Amino acid sequence: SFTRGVYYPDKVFRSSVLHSTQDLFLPFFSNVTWFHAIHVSGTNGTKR
Amino acid sequence: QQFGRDIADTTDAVRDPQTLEILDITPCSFGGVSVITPGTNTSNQVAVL
Ligand SMILES: *[C@@H]1O[C@H](CO)[C@@H](O)[C@H](O)[C@H]1NC(C)=O
Repeated sequence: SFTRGVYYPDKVFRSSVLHSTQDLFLPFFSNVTWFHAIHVSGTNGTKR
Repeated sequence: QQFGRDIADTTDAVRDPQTLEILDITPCSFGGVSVITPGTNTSNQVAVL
């Protein structure tokens, strides 16, 4: 996961300003799972 | 967003909780009081700034 997961941590509006927030965040360039749950593979395919 | 804030983390905009509109908030007029006096030894008339 390259650069995602950033969310507004509060209900306050700000503009033209950089604010530093210490909160639960997804680290940039992190490693997320890649579950498929439907693996259509083979000559005729399947529904794993 | 319920309200707003400024660079110094002080409220600068708020929304009416009943109706959806934006209204900015500023402190009402305040300042220092400066007295212009020529000197008690010279007179007693003064001007306030
Ligand atoms: C709340 O009530 C006022 C008057 O009772 C109304 O004008 C306003 O639209 C209401 N807020 C809503 C519907 O979000």
